[PDB]
Amino acid sequence: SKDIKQVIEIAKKHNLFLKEETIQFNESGLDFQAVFAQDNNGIDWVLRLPRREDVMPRTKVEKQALDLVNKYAISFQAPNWIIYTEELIAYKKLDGVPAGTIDHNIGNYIWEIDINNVPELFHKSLGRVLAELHSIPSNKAAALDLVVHTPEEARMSMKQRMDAVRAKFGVGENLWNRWQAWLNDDDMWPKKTGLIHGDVHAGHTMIDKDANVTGLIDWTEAKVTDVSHDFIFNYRAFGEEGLEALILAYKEIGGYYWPKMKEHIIELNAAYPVSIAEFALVSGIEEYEQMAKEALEVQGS
Ligand SMILES: [Ca+2]
Ligand SMILES: [Ca+2]
Ligand SMILES: [Ca+2]
Repeated sequence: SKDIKQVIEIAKKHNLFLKEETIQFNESGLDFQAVFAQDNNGIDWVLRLPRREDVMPRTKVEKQALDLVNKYAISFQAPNWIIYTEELIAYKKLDGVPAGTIDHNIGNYIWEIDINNVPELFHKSLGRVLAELHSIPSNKAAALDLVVHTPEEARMSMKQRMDAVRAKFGVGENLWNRWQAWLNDDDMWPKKTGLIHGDVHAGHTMIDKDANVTGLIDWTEAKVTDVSHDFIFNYRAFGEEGLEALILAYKEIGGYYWPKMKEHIIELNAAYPVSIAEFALVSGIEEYEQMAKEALEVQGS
């Protein structure tokens, strides 16, 4: 209605000319509302209409990350914010579809990944993608505002996050002991860091009809750190088998490998309660405070 033209008008002041009749809306989170549309050449676009000021400084890092990945990576797509203003952020839609279920819709047509029948190409192509991504020059990231860890900084970071969560909620004795055993085991910790995506899940992985990964979306957590974060999805969704398949493909295409790689990722998975507790602190939401204490194995009732 009055919204549609408003979009058409905002587009014109940024040199983007749309077909009024193709527009679809999507999630309007705390920060922006999303719009789908075609331009007059038939190309599909994603438009973000901000609904809060500070949209520039909030997105600066993600825009730097997206520009870096676009410059260096050629075996997968990432959003390329070729309109980047206070009024409008817009990019050409990536190829393919997000893996997994397509929620928030009528009908129940597209379902979650079937772990009994994962195509081998899925793990192989994700290993290709992560190996290329993690090889992007960290020196170039360091010239930007991204967080850049050495391997010792990544280890210290985990140590510090664990201490901060313990100070707020406490942590069960056996779990704390397991976390500290991991932190103190030199053989577990990688001796290299690389640029990660930082938010790898099924819904952030774009796939083609053969389940080849063609792109990744949602890059707000990108940083140079322990690459192990980007293997967690495979372990949680596909078990040890899917984790091992991804490690093998990554290792074979030339990604950094170390002998305790798989065991380290599983210990990092066992530190998931740190992240639940961090969200409970940041959000203040009672449900996640409850979830954080059970996951931290604090004796409850
Ligand atoms: Ca490209
Ligand atoms: Ca810097
Ligand atoms: Ca109870």
